[PDB]
Amino acid sequence: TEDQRNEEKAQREANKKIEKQLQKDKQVYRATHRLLLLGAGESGKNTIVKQMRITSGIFETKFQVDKVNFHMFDVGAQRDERRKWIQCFNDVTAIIFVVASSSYNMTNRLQAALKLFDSIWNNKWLRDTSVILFLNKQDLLAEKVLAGKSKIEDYFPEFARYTTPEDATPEPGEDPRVTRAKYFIRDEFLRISTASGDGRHYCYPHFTCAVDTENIRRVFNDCRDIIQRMHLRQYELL
Amino acid sequence: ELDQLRQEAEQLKNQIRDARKACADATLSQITNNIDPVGRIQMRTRRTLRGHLAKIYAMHWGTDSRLLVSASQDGKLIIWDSYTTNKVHAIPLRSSWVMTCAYAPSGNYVACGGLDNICSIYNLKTREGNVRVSRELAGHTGYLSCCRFLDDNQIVTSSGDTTCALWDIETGQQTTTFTGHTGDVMSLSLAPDTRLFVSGACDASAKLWDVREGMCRQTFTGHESDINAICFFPNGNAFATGSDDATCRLFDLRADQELMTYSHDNIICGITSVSFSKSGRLLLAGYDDFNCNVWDALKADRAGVLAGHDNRVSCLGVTDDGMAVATGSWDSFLKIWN
Amino acid sequence: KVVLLTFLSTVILMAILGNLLVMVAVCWDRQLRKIKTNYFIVSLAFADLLVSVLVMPFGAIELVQDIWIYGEVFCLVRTSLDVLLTTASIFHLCCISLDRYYAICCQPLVYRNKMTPLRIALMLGGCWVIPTFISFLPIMQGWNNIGIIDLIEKRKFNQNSNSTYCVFMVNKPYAITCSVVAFYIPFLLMVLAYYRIYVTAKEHAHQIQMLQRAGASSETKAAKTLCIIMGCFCLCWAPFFVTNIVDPFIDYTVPGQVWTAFLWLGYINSGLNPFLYAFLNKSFRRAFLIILCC
Amino acid sequence: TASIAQARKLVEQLKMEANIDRIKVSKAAADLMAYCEAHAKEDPLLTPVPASENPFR
Ligand SMILES: CC(C)CCC[C@@H](C)[C@H]1CC[C@H]2[C@@H]3CC=C4C[C@@H](O)CC[C@]4(C)[C@H]3CC[C@]12C
Ligand SMILES: CC(C)CCC[C@@H](C)[C@H]1CC[C@H]2[C@@H]3CC=C4C[C@@H](O)CC[C@]4(C)[C@H]3CC[C@]12C
Ligand SMILES: CC(C)CCC[C@@H](C)[C@H]1CC[C@H]2[C@@H]3CC=C4C[C@@H](O)CC[C@]4(C)[C@H]3CC[C@]12C
Ligand SMILES: CC(C)CCC[C@@H](C)[C@H]1CC[C@H]2[C@@H]3CC=C4C[C@@H](O)CC[C@]4(C)[C@H]3CC[C@]12C
Ligand SMILES: CCCCCCCCCCCCCCCC(=O)O
Ligand SMILES: CCCCCCCCCCCCCCCC(=O)O
Ligand SMILES: NCCc1c[nH]c2ccc(O)cc12
Repeated sequence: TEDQRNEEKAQREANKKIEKQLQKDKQVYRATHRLLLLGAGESGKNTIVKQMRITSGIFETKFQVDKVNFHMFDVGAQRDERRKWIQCFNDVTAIIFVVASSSYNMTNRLQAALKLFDSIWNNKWLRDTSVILFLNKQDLLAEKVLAGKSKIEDYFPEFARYTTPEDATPEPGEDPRVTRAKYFIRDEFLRISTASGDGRHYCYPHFTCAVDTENIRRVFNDCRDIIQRMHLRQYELL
Repeated sequence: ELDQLRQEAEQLKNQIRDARKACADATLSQITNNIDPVGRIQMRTRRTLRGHLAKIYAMHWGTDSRLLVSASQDGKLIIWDSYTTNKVHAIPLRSSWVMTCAYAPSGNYVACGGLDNICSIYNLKTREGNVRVSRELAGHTGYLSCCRFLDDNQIVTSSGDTTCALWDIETGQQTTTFTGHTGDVMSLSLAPDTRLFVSGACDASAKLWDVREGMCRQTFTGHESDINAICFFPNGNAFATGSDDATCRLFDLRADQELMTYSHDNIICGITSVSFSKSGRLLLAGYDDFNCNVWDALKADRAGVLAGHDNRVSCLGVTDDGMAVATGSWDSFLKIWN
Repeated sequence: KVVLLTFLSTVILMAILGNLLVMVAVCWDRQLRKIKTNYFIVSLAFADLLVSVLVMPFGAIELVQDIWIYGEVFCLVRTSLDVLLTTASIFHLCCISLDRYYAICCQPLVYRNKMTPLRIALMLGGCWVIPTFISFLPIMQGWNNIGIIDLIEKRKFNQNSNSTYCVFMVNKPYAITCSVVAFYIPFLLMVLAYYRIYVTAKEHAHQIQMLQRAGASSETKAAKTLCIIMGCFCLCWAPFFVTNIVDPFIDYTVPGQVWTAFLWLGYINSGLNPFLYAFLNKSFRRAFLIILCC
Repeated sequence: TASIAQARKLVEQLKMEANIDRIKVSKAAADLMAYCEAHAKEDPLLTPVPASENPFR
């Protein structure tokens, strides 16, 4: 029955041909860092995606920094029932969270974003996943606060009891009110993230604009820091 | 107008529950007491399939009981020869986030889908011998959770938009749409005759649907948590479900209610997959705690346990001939148990 | 007193137990095996076990019996094995520190890809073979004794009695070169790598503390870990390798008791290594707990 | 609003569901037992087959 031997040879050569391709794909898979992009539709998430590029449920994007490949997947076009498909991204290096910091006085979109951040951070399957929090639309926030018509003092009553941290590093010429509002918004999310106190994952807030070209560098630095902190915690260095 | 209809809904629930209670005089446990127990089922790893780069989330058995298809989140849809362990094919998916895969009963086609909201049909044995996307069944507004072939031209799919659909593959359009589910639909199961299929959903209810007539015959609400898995009893008169409730429930279409439950004090995690042996006596289910518990379908006692996986067991499937049961896990390996 | 027999035997037993536990935990835990970083730790554990089985017992026999009975050829073989395994363990520690520094500071984002099997094999080959060129090649040919042969004869016997014992003496060139190759260069590399790791950990902890203060509802851990590791390494080896540098330059006047104490301080390193690089690692602690659960 | 239409469809579907014929639970259990016993002899997992017949040896 030489037919058995011929079929065995064919099966093994096919197996080796497939195995070499799998090995080749393995190097690119490990060399790449996967990212999950989240945020409300009205946020500047789409503009950030467009900048990094320059009706499916997943819009994947390809971008490289310092010869490091990053695969970001916008989960847009998905329904608000997030508790199921979110489990798929438990192994992503970081979750990029985009929030319109200027949308505090719109519905209460900022409060909804805070609740979403709480739910994602406290998610059972995302315990070891860090979050890159992009506080987007900073220019709009500055425009709205500088005008003086903003009533943020009672939309978030804790603001009146809040003052700029001593560690703040405002940009040159930045108005004191703009800095105070920015850091209040940032601390609102930091309160949610800091509550864990476990160190398995960390939040990396940033003050970014929708067309900010450095957002790619922010993502690269955040991924590098996340990996460094994971390694340090592995060796009891954190 | 609206108020009367809502009260009628509660009255309808009341009569349905009263009838279901009246149909219950004894439980399956009570009648099964005198039957000889199955005993301790012994099974250990038989074949280890390697090659998937990322966590495996779905698999299916071919009707020949030799060819096996599995899908991984890395974007690789691999077809394995279970007897020889050789990888027949390694299909590169357009979208890496595949959540379901299916193998046609004749073996000519393979289906897969996930967060891409598209079910991709692959022709395995075209005259050129190259695997290619025959057609894309777009139209769903949610991630595809499960899919199963009715034939080479028909396939039923479940999606995150709370609706299941029957697709005519050649035309690429929904022959029929199922919208009775209120929550996310997670799993599908075809009846042996293919005349009926039952879909579990995150609304904790299981619904029995008619393929040709496009309506749900019955609704089962025994579970109180998201249903992740569902499978018919081999005769087609009953089905079992898996859910995050950390318990399995068996339902009979004719009884129109839960028959019996499978649970233990040492299990607290959710259930990912469920399957039945050829005779239906053994109920095999995958659990989030990295092992699969084998349950006596009649007694609901732990007849055996499969623990050859280092991560979440995402999928489970028994061969049509009953020779072996394959299990996938997030550890990127398939373990075949006999 | 014969109490030293209990102490040396206990040290040997603890070292062997620790190394065997490390190796079996790595082997059983298939999730540890997939990480190439664990390969360096496995090699270090094997080297320490080899020390504890082929070097420590022979030194203990030499001490308790105070006499060598296996001949000068096996004296040379024992000295070469001691030097080889000691330098292999030191090089394993240095390579572990360098790999950790690489992963943390140099290539954190592509560490997994850069750690190809070729790199791991080359590093382990450097750790295991380079000691051969300084342990067996010079000692078997007697290059360490040339120029001080007359002094060795005086030190060879305590001729007031008929006792004879195996000896190891080094001339100025061999002493300096071997000390530099085995301890000082690896010590400097470890110091630099761990200082850079400390700087990275300090900046990360400062950022974490700033964020925690910002999120408050009203940094020294890396220092402690690195201090523990480097203090253990220094207390184990620096005294011996400083004596070896100064011993030839003072007409070999160092008393034998100090030499033995420093030699066994060096040996203790192999017993401490299982409890330093595995205990201070989250994955190894998880594996050890799993094994203890049985 | 679509609430009225949704309620009407819901009541129609529940009315369809209620009208089905339901058979005794003990009868269903007996049928399942009959199927299990009739095929227990042909279930390799329930009763392991000998090594010679098993294709995985
Ligand atoms: C559990 C296994 C897979 C861990 C693998 C770690 C590898 C790197 C370890 C395990 C056994 C080790 C080998 C054991 C024996 C020796 C003999 C020694 O004279 C030279 C090094 C050498 C050849 C070691 C090299 C490194 C080694 C191969
Ligand atoms: C990593 C590499 C450099 C390790 C190898 C170091 C080698 C080259 C060193 C270690 C011991 C050294 C020898 C030690 C003793 C002496 C006696 C001296 O009168 C002439 C040189 C000579 C013969 C040295 C030659 C170089 C030597 C063999
Ligand atoms: C072999 C014997 C002499 C080793 C004794 C350990 C000495 C050399 C070690 C212990 C602590 C170490 C210091 C700790 C950290 C610093 C800060 C920075 O400036 C780098 C070097 C420096 C200054 C190190 C130099 C070497 C050092 C002083
Ligand atoms: C990490 C290291 C630097 C710690 C210090 C090591 C010390 C304990 C070592 C280094 C040099 C050694 C000295 C070398 C020379 C002699 C002369 C001898 O007649 C008595 C012992 C004595 C005095 C040694 C004592 C121990 C010693 C001082
Ligand atoms: C004389 C020094 C020799 C050093 C040899 C180094 C060997 C490196 C091996 C890298 C990891 C190999 C893992 C698979 C081992 C196996 O096949 O069992
Ligand atoms: C061992 C070589 C590398 C260096 C690593 C150890 C660094 C030791 C630093 C000592 C000073 C620590 C001061 C801490 C003060 C505090 O607790 O706030
Ligand atoms: N017991 C220490 C053996 C040893 C390792 N390396 C050495 C270098 C020089 C020396 O004399 C001795 C050694």
